[PDB]
Amino acid sequence: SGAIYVGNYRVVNRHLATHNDWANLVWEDSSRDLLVSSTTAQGCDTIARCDCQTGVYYCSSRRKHYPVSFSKPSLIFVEASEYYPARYQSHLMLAVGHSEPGDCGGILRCQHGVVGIVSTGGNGLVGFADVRDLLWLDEE
Ligand SMILES: [Zn+2]
Repeated sequence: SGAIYVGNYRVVNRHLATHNDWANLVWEDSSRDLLVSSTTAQGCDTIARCDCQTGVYYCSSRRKHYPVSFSKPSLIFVEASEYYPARYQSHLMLAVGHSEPGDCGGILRCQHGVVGIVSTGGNGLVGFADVRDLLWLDEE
């Protein structure tokens, strides 16, 4: 589990979104496994605005933050998981590392802020849903 809290936005994995998230929906995209809902309270996370390919992610299933290199956001074929069939997922970045279903929502961060959240895992790879192209999170 996990979210990003920026301004009056909450960013979560679409497959973990709550009723309150859908009841306060701003934007959602199945292909990216992302959903954004509106918040009453201001959040304090900063979204990275950059093309970094190195950062650190949180892996809840190891209680550890791991430094990783990660690929550029792309359309990646993902094997079936407990929460999606095998499919193409867009705006996804891969690293070599551990990721189980419960790790979804863990933050990937670089020097500029939050890059994205864990979304995929298996075959010794971790996949992160990028948020750096969602420039509207910074405003309004
Ligand atoms: Zn960066």
